[PDB]
Amino acid sequence: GMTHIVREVDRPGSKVNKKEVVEAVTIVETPPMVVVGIVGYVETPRGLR
Amino acid sequence: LRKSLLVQTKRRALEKIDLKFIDTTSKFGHGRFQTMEEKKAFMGPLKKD
Amino acid sequence: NEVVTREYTINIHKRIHGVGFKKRAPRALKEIRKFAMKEMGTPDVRIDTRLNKAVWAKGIRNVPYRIRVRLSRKRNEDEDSPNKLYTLVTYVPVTTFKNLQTVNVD
RNA sequence: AGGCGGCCGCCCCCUCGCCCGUCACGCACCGCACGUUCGUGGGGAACCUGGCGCUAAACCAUUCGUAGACGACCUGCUUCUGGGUCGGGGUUUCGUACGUAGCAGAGCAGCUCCCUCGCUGCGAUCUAUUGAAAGUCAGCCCUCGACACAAGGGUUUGUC
RNA sequence: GUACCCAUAUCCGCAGCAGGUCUCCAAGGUGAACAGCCUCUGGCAUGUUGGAACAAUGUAGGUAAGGGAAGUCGGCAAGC
Ligand SMILES: [Mg+2]
Ligand SMILES: [Mg+2]
Ligand SMILES: [Mg+2]
Ligand SMILES: [Mg+2]
Ligand SMILES: [Mg+2]
Ligand SMILES: [Mg+2]
Ligand SMILES: [Mg+2]
Ligand SMILES: [Mg+2]
Ligand SMILES: [Mg+2]
Ligand SMILES: [Mg+2]
Ligand SMILES: [Mg+2]
Ligand SMILES: [Mg+2]
Ligand SMILES: [Mg+2]
Ligand SMILES: [Mg+2]
Ligand SMILES: [Mg+2]
Repeated sequence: GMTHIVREVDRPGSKVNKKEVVEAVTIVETPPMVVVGIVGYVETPRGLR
Repeated sequence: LRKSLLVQTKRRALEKIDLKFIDTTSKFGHGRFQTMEEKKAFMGPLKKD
Repeated sequence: NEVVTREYTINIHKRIHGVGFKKRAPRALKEIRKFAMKEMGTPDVRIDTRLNKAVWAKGIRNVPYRIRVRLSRKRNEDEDSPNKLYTLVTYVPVTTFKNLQTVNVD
C-alpha cells in the first residue's frame, strides 16, 4: 500500500529547508529470502553461459 | 529491488532523514482516525457495549 | 443416497454485481440454481412459486439483498431422469437476518 | 563449442607385431565397368536372449484476478495450519430507522367531577431510545463459531 | 352483399418491411389542457433469435475541478 510521511528536510539553500514535507510513500512487504541454489557463469564470445 | 549500477551524490543520495509522522488512516474510504484507541476515546460508547 | 434438507442464507447482493437493471432479477435465479448445484451436488434444481414471488416481489432491479432458503434433496421415480436426485429449493420467510446460519432440518 | 590421448602396478597370448634372402601354395573365375573405404555409414517400427534400474508429467474440466474481446497469463484443491458458503467483528458510506412515550408542538374539534395547564381525539415537525437504522467485496482485512466439500474424471506424451 | 383483417402479420410498397392509407367510441389521478407521467376495462410478449463476459471503436443518454468560445469558416452540437 501507500501512506504519507511528514519528513524534516535537511537540504540547505531552498524554501523546502527547515519545514515539514508530506510525501506519497509506498510500502513493500519483503519476507526473508531462503537460499537454495548456486549458478556459475562462463564468459563465452557470445556472452555468458 | 535492484542496487544502482552507478554511484551518484547529487545532493539527493546519502542524506540522513528524520521521520516524524506516518499516517495510518482508513485507506478503505476517507480516513478519519489514527489508532483504534484514539477512535474509541473520541467516539465514546456505542451499542457494541 | 441421502434425503437431507438444509437451510441457507444466500446473499444475492454480493452474488450479483455489475448487472444491468433489465437483467438483474433473472440472474438471481441462475445464481440460486448454481448455488444449489454446487452445494447439494445434483444438476437438477427445482425452485418453487413462493421463492419466485420472494425474488420477483420488488421488480427487476430492486432485488432483495438476502433470502433465507431451504434445500431438500429427494429421489425421482416414474420413468426418472439419469439424474435420480433433485434439489427442491423452497422459501421460508424471516424478519431478521443477523446471527442466522446453516441449519440441518429433520 | 570437451570423450580421444599419456603414465604406473598386473592381465590369455605373441620373441615372423617391419624390412633382406630361399621354398611351396591358396579360383588362375580363361579381355572388360559400379572394386577395395573413416561403415560394427544416419533415422523409424518391431522380433528372441543376460545383468542393472525407473514407477511420472502436461492439456481439458473447476476455481481464481495481480489477467482478460476469444485464446493466452498468475493461482487454489491433504481429509488437517486446505478451500468455499453463512455468521461474527475491524474498516467505511449515508445521516439518527419502525415502534414507544412526552407537563414540546401553528392550532382545531368534542365532553363536564363546570372543571383554580380539567380531560380526550386529529394534527407539519421536535425531543429520549439514536454516531441510530441500512449496505459493506462480488476486485477490502481477520475468523481455527456453524455447514457440507476434498484420490473425483476425460485426452495425450519416451532417448543408441 | 352480409365470414374475417381494416393492421409495426390478412391492403400497397417483390416480403410477417421503423414507409403510406379515410373514420366513430372514449375512464381515474396530477395537471389550464384530448399536453407529458402513473393506474382501471381491454390487449401484448418487446416486434424475423437465445446464452456468457463487459475489450478497442461506434450508435443514443448523462456528468466532470478552474477559464468561459481562447477550437472551428461560423456558439456547429450541447447547455443556461
Ligand atoms: Mg425510511
Ligand atoms: Mg360481420
Ligand atoms: Mg407495416
Ligand atoms: Mg404504419
Ligand atoms: Mg379527469
Ligand atoms: Mg385540478
Ligand atoms: Mg375524439
Ligand atoms: Mg413484425
Ligand atoms: Mg467544467
Ligand atoms: Mg465546475
Ligand atoms: Mg463568464
Ligand atoms: Mg469575448
Ligand atoms: Mg475564422
Ligand atoms: Mg443548435
Ligand atoms: Mg449545470
